[PDB]
Amino acid sequence: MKGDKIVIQHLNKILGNELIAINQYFLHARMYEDWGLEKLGKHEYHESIDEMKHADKLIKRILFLEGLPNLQELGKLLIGEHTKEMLECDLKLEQAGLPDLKAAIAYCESVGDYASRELLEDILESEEDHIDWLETQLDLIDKIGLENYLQSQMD
Amino acid sequence: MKGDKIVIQHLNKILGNELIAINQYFLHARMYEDWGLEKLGKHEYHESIDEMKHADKLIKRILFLEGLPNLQELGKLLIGEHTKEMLECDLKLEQAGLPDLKAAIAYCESVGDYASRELLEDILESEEDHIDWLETQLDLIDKIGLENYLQSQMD
Amino acid sequence: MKGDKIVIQHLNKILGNELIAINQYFLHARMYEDWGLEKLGKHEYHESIDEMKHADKLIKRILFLEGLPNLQELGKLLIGEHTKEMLECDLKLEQAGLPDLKAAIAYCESVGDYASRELLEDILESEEDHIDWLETQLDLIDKIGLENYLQSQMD
Amino acid sequence: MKGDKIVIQHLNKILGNELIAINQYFLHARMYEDWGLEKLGKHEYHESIDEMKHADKLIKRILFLEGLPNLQELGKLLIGEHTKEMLECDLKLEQAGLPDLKAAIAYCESVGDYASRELLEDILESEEDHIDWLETQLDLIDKIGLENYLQSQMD
Amino acid sequence: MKGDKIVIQHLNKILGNELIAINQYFLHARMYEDWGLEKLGKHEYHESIDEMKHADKLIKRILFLEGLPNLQELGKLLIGEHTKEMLECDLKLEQAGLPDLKAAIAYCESVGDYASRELLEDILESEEDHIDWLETQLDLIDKIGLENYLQSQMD
Amino acid sequence: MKGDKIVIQHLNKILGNELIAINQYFLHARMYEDWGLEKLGKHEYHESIDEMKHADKLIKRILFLEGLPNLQELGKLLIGEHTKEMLECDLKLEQAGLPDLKAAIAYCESVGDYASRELLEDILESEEDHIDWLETQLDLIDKIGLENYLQSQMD
Amino acid sequence: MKGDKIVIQHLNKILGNELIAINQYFLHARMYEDWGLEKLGKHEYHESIDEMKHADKLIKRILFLEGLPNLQELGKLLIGEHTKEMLECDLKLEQAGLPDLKAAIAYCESVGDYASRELLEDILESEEDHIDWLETQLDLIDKIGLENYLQSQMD
Ligand code: HEM
Ligand code: HEM
Ligand code: HEM
Repeated sequence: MKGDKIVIQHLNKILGNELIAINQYFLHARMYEDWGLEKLGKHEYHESIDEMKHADKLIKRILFLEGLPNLQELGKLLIGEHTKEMLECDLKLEQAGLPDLKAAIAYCESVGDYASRELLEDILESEEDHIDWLETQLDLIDKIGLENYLQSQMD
Repeated sequence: MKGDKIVIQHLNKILGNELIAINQYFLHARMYEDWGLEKLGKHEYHESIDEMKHADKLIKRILFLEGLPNLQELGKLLIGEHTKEMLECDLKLEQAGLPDLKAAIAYCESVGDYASRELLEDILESEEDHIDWLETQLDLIDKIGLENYLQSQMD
Repeated sequence: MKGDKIVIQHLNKILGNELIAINQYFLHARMYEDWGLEKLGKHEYHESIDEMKHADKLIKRILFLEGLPNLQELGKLLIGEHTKEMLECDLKLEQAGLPDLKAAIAYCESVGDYASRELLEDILESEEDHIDWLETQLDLIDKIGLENYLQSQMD
Repeated sequence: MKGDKIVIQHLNKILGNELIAINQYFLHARMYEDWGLEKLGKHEYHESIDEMKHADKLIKRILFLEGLPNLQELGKLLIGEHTKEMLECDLKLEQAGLPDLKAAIAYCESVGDYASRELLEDILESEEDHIDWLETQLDLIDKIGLENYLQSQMD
Repeated sequence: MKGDKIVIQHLNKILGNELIAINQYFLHARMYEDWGLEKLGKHEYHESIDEMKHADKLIKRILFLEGLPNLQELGKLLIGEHTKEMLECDLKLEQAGLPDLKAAIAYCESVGDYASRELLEDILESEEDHIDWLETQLDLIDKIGLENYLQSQMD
Repeated sequence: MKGDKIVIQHLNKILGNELIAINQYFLHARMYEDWGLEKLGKHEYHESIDEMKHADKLIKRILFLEGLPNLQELGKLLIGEHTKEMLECDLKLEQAGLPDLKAAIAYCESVGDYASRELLEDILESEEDHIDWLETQLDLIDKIGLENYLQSQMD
Repeated sequence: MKGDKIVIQHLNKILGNELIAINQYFLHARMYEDWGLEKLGKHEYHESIDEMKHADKLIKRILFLEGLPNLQELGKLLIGEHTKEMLECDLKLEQAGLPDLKAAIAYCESVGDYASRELLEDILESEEDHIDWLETQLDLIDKIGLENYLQSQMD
């Protein structure tokens, strides 16, 4: 089925954001498990896999709309060097991708592409859940301290 | 454990090649399923997952050697538009990726990094298996014809 | 027990024929799997294993008759290069092996070695089944075409 | 995939050695069971099956490298007449194949055919285990005597 | 069904041989058990039971052909007094019973009594198996010694 | 099978290092469990068991090569007094045996003792994993503090 | 809990004896399995493991008494060249072990370290059982001969 060109452009932009998130989250997850923080590494790995599933869904939607997925464009990775830094980098990545999803949802509503809007709404809910988790982790770091928090992530 | 810098550079080169393969294979797999070729799409998806696991193993090895994985650089993907074309593109990608693995194995032998050598040997064996599969598919296309071959890829 | 010398000579001749068949069928089976023809490869592998069991049975019979099995002699191998050629080579070998079995059965009747005749009768019944299968495959090739036939051997 | 011609030659030579071992070990196994020595016959049969699997692996590797396996050439078998001679013949045959395997592994190292090196290394370890077993049996014959040794091989 | 009179005579002769075998083998088995050689006694008992089944089959075949089974004639038993002697006696009986079976099979072929020929062929195969076992046991005695051999027959 | 004398010398040196590691790790595990740090005690116990298996494998290889294992010589023991000190002592011991394994692997490659090279390669991989765990533990001590770290080792 | 210094000295001496026994028994077990003597190898392996558990118990007891286990010093190792000689060496080691255990038990009685006496009593009973087994094996060698004895150790 032929889709709207601007809808395909929005889907490609979201796909590029998801591609950035996949690499950033996987590298963060692997650097967490390297330091012995199995809990944080496992959670970041699960979030990365969720990002891969989001990218797969976007690729399927673009292909159904007779568009061309853009896997080539990989943007800047926001990689941190310590646990707090990587948590803030992940939160900033999540926040920076939120306006794009909202704009895509609004445009899909405006031109009557309701299935794409439903898919983007599911993606937006997932991104909001990740944002909530990251903010909760940072607040916990503030409440209990860095050492206690890092101890809680040991196992 | 501190590793050799040149070994880190070789591992980063292989990791970049693996990322290229991941993106190209996932795109080809999802374009196969869109055409109704479930079998070819499933095999391409499995190949992409294997490339993902190779990239994960390389990232783990680089992080163990106190290096910095380079996931930021994504090179040119060889994306095809018809089944024969994308099979040939995958074959070209695999053939181009072989010399880097062999050079990395030779260097690991030279400097005595034997665990990295075993890792790269496993990766090389997997790449050779994929090459064998791709060549078998192309020869089967030449033997039984494109129309017969594409029919067997349904379901 | 001590058997007839000429019976042992006939058994040795059939054993050499079976060894030739083992080698040819195993090579054909392996080059079938390499091309991607799983069905033909599996059937040729099973036929090869049947030839191996026949050779083992002949070795046991020769040993019981206080003779020396002759595994040193390996004659000409009729190795084909394309599927039809392989099938015709196997059929030609199987047809050339038949007169020796019939002559040996007749001789075992002449001198009253009835257990050896029963063994050779079982072997001959198996060889006739292999001939029937090969002829059926060639007739199917001539009936449905080479490309259609090769597609059915993919899986 | 096209491999090195000299690597294919080494693989073919090792395949011929494996075929010789297959024939010799099967004949020895069968003449062991004829004497009532079930244990020695069973172990020789298992060794012959292992040699068959080695030959199969070599055939597959040669086929992958786009070469022609040489099943035609079968060299001299080292057949014994009593148990001690059979064991010494098997040990001599196994020790005469180690230099070929070692040279092939060294050459595969030289030209960077690492998958072939891994295959040859696996079969070399198997041959070394067979040599260990043969030497242990020959030393046990001298430790406990021929009559005591043959009695333990009955059941 | 009315059979051929000479076929009935041959069957009666074979039955008379089978009865002698039954008695001799049962007696040998019982003295083997009495001496404490449970393994040899068990094998001899099984051999006697097999001869018993052969006699039963012969009686059934004679009765089907409207003939009169002759169980009255019991000829001389070859009873031994030590293990080697009774193994040799069994071998002598089994070898002396062979020409009658072969002559009966030849006559059944000549007159066209094919079912009787199949029965006698099965009997002949069994007798050959017993001959093989007896010769193997005697060769084992000559190879490992009487004292070692008898120790293996305790259980 | 007779092996190279220098290869046996290298294996003997590695075996002595393994025995040193066995004794030191067992003592460290016992004092860890004595202080009430069950997790550290359990991991040190498992590491000591792994060292025991390494020593067993080396002894088997030396005996197969017709050499004489040197269990008599046991070198100095790097015994620590506190958790940080014993972790550092274990890391130093593991780093001080790595060059020996690397030199042994290089020599086994040079003279063609490939099975010994594979055994030493497996041992080297195990020692590298132990080094990774020890460095991770020390970095975790630095990250979360000694008091927090020791609390997590209680259960 | 603080214990007597002399009790700790006795425990350390017993621990050194146990370490000597561990090394000697493991080496003897390995060469027993190398020669093909599975029964003797398995029993020596189990005896060695029992010695390891004895040493572990002694280490725990020394650590509980707030002492310092002496794992460093490894004394003479009575290694034999043939089965009879190694059995005599093991018996000599076990017999030389006894007086130290008896003196330690008597001293623990004298100063009222009753738990240590119970531990040493269990160890003494185990050593007495090993002595009984070793003397039984030597008496069996005398009764049935070396060649007959070694045959029973094959499997
Ligand atoms: C640096 C890049 C990537 C790495 C290191 C990576 C790694 C992985 C790993 C280790 C798995 C686990 C496989 C398993 O457990 O069987 C996985 C699963 C998966 N990945 Fe990736 N991946 C990457 C990029 C991508 C991309 C770009 C996509 C899609 C556009 C993708 C799609 C998937 C899917 C669909 C799965 C399976 C999900 C499931 O089984 O439920 N991945 N990946
Ligand atoms: C004198 C020559 C040979 C004899 C008498 C012989 C005999 C046998 C027998 C009796 C079996 C057992 C099959 C079963 O139990 O199902 C067997 C298995 C096998 N043979 Fe041989 N064989 C010979 C040569 C070869 C050769 C030349 C090859 C390959 C080049 C080969 C490859 C195999 C394989 C792959 C198996 C199956 C192993 C398995 O299923 O685990 N054999 N052979
Ligand atoms: C010096 C050379 C040594 C060698 C070659 C050796 C070898 C072994 C082996 C092969 C095992 C079997 C592990 C398993 O089956 O999972 C084992 C277990 C064990 N070893 Fe070591 N060991 C040595 C020294 C020691 C020492 C010095 C001690 C104590 C002071 C010790 C204590 C133990 C214990 C407690 C076990 C567990 C046994 C069980 O769980 O049943 N070992 N050893």
